Amino acid sequence: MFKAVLFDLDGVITDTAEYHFRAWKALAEEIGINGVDRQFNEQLKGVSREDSLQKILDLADKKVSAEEFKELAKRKNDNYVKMIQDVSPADVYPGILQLLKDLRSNKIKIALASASKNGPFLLERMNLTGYFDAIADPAVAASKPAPDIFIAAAHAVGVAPSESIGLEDSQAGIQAIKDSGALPIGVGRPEDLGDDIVIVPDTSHYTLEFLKEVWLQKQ
Ligand SMILES: O=P(O)(O)O[C@H]1O[C@H](CO)[C@H](O)[C@H](O)[C@H]1O
Ligand SMILES: [Mg+2]
Repeated sequence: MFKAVLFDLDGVITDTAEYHFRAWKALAEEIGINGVDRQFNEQLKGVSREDSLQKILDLADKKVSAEEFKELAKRKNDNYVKMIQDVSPADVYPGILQLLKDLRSNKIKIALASASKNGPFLLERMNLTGYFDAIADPAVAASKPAPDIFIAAAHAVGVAPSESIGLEDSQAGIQAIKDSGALPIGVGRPEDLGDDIVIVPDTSHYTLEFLKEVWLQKQ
């Protein structure tokens, strides 16, 4: 009965949240900020580029000019873009490709609900572009935890958020799905994502049949 699945990209479709963390940590360290560790990174996962830089600057109460802000965000993006040039279809997380094929087979809409402006490039690297019905443009969207990206993804495929399931690996993204009206299914540790939603240990658990059951049970 759900008519759409709204996929986050980084950390759900492939291991790209890890490279974003590495590049942000590298950027932070260059400007003398050392607090970007894996614990702090849980607050940055799924957050847009500019909002992530601001969260990093805030950690140390540092202020930069509008021109230095743009230079810093660009430097980090340049590093990250270099890091992902070799991303291949072998990097698609287990179960994701089969889920995309089964959702297609059952006429269920597929949308990307990513904050990443590098999303289209990554889907191309992974030969996944053709499995997506729409990509919610991040460029008309407020950063997660705001529900904006998930609301935009659902409507990009002509479905209401209430008729959709959202898949996420981050604290900000889970909250975004929750406020969108869509049903969240997290992937990761219960210590990071919480105990109130349905959570799976790895993406191999994201099957069409599991998604149908979670949906049957929300009722
Ligand atoms: O727009 P990007 O720089 O490609 O991606 C932006 O959003 C993604 C969402 O996973 C990450 O939070 C990344 O650190 C951030 O910079
Ligand atoms: Mg993510």
